[PDB]
Amino acid sequence: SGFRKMAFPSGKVEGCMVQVTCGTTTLNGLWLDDVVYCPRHVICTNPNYEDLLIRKSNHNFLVQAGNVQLRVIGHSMQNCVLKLKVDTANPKTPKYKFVRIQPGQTFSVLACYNGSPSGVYQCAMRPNFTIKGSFLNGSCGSVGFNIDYDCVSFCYMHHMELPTGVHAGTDLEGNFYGPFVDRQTAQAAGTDTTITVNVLAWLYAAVINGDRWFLNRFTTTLNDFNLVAMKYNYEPLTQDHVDILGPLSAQTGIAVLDMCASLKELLQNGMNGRTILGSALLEDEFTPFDVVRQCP
Amino acid sequence: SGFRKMAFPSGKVEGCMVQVTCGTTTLNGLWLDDVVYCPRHVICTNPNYEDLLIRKSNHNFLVQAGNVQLRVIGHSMQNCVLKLKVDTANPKTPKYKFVRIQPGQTFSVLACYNGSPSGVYQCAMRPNFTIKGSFLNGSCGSVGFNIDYDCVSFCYMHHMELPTGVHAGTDLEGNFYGPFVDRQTAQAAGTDTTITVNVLAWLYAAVINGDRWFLNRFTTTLNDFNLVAMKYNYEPLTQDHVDILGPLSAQTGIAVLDMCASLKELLQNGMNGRTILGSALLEDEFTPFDVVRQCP
Ligand SMILES: CNC(=O)c1cc(Br)cc([N+](=O)[O-])c1N[C@@H]1CCCC[C@@H]1NC(=O)c1cncc2ccccc12
Ligand SMILES: CNC(=O)c1cc(Br)cc([N+](=O)[O-])c1N[C@@H]1CCCC[C@@H]1NC(=O)c1cncc2ccccc12
Repeated sequence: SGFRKMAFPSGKVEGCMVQVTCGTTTLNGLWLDDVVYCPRHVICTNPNYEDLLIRKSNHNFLVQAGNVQLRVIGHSMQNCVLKLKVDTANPKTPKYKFVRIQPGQTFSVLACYNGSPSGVYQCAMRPNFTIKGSFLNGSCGSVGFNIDYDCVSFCYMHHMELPTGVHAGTDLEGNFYGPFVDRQTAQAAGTDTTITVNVLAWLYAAVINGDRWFLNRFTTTLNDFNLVAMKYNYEPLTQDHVDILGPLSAQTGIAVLDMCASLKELLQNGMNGRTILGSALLEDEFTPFDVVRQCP
Repeated sequence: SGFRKMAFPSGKVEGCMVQVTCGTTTLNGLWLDDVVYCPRHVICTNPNYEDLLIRKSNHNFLVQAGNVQLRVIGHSMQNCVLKLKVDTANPKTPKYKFVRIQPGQTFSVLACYNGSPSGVYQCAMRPNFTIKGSFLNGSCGSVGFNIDYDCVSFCYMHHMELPTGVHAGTDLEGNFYGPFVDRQTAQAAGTDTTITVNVLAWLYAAVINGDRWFLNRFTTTLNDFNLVAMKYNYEPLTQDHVDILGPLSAQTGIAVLDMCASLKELLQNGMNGRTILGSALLEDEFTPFDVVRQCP
């Protein structure tokens, strides 16, 4: 029993974190085989990054893996990431993939400073392609990931904090999530929405954990629920969402559109002083997969 | 910016997790130097554990570290933990300590099944000496820990789930936290209370992160605040608590008894539909140390 914001064990990623310094700028890099990946803004001092990199050489990059200095033998840019070829393959390289995630999906973040891991937490990619992380100066180059069997799927590299305190970054191919750029502009997070399928998944987790007070005998139609969703700035629920919630609905015996009638009531009436899984708000940062992981 | 339930990077503990089997019972053990620590209930089939262990031999214990079988060359009991001496020292043993924690303190939990780590999360030791974990059948022997510089301070080994779904266990010397025993009885979690110094720490974290709506111009006395605390089932605030909150009060310029007047108002009036650090409840599972870790 119980339901926590649960990250993947971070060891396989800890063994890949290094420190990258260029000039007076230090941040984190990801060392996989003989390449170190890091944000290209490490080379900054409205820049043209192609010009900035042409003016650099391998010896301008200091890469440290714990106590060991790695010798850079090549450098190149891939979108907003720099690839530093080093003369040593990381012996701790896990089986890995570079995957790009969808808004509404979750991942673990290994926050790192000066190449040294500091902490691990779970995050969701918001509909507006920001993440509500916890990051300080020096955290750039920290990565987000999921782990399946022995395989690390890297999905996020940290680049910046926006004015509202939320975070923006790239996939590991250097392509930003969302309409953001690695320069100082007035860019800001756009309007957001609540991830409906995740709220439903979390209500199923609550039922599995014995919270039942919000249940009722009613069912709704998909169309009528989506009318309520749009009033409350919730994403539309699709038939694919209903299908994805199938296992949790079978586990609890509560049909998806039955649970949707509960969510409609919670949206229109609130909780009347009660809580669900220790929260007085509707939580939307757990996917159906996340619930089954802790509540099979 | 941002504030998350943030665990310590779990790699140093992942390398210590093994599978212990006795008879048909499997759970997790902690392998440090040439000893594997695990819950003594692995030897059960109102037991007398001294009798149960006298009837066992080394060959009754199967210990597997990933794919490698470790040969047990000695067995002994230490309170509610079994110590299995093995013929190989763990080459991945970190610098470590066995520390016992206080109610109100926090730690990271590496949930494990069949000797294999599944997830990492942060937990607090409740005033009633339970933890609100996330644990399933097979999770016994999972451990809780904090990490400081290179040193893992192990503080918790998981033994059982109580009827309300919360969790109970021992320190790594085998001594239970709280009035619990490793037998089936009608034991249940006792009354709990809210950890006041942690709520205050989290209000300081909120201010550091730009949430200021609950602040006011008033201050209270310690005695008058503690009258309100006892009405709302909050722990008394001590002068030592006030001293511990010193750094956060200096960082924000908000005196501790100034913030106490805010907490009094929140307790008496609620939040009027507003939120603090993404919560509509007063959070008490972050220590002052946890706040400074993410909000220096
Ligand atoms: C704060 N400001 C921005 O983060 C920022 C804002 C914009 Br608009 C554009 C960029 N840009 O172009 O990269 C930014 N990156 C900064 C400047 C270039 C180098 C990296 C810098 N950021 C960090 O060090 C950082 C990361 N995370 C959380 C933080 C919390 C507090 C302070 C700093 C950070
Ligand atoms: C559920 N019941 C108890 O956990 C229990 C309750 C009491 Br009262 C006393 C003991 N006792 O004496 O050890 C208990 N341990 C169980 C019996 C002895 C072996 C270990 C057993 N527990 C787990 O496998 C377990 C751990 N965590 C979360 C779980 C969630 C669901 C199912 C099982 C667990």
